[PDB]
Amino acid sequence: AGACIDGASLSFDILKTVLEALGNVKRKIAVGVDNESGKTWTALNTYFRSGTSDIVLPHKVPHGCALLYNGQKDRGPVATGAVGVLAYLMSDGNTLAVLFSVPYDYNWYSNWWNVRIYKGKRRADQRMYEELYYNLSPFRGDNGWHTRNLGYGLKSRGFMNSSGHAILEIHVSKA
Repeated sequence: AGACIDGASLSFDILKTVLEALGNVKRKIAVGVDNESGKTWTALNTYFRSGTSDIVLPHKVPHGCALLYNGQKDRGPVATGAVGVLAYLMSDGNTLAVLFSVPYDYNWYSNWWNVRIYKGKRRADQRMYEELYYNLSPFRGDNGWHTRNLGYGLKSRGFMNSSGHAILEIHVSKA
């Protein structure tokens, strides 16, 4: 049920179009992850600290394919954002985890994102969220591209804007 587009076609416009497809809520995010790691990824699970998603992770992501995912704040006057982690098991047996954080209150928080490869199979949970958010140098949603050596012969290059209607674009390629 998850859309896997051609890797080379992933763009900011694709993600903005994904945002429009979701309801008109104050906080939501469109995520695009381009797999050019040379290895196939199999969806593990997702962990949402805040907010939810009306879809599921694309089960299988071959090399050359970009998964499209999305999330949103729960509807209602309550002050909640869209905060979560998605995890993918790679063919080498390691875990590629991605954190996205789209807060409600911009006086108290900023958009943050992070990506990391853990050794072995590790499901996304609150422990991984806390680690990726506070301890593992997340990147701020600042409209900038940032490169992060992931280890294991792979690198990441991603972008995330600074507004509630956020888009997060990540490319995982060989180092």
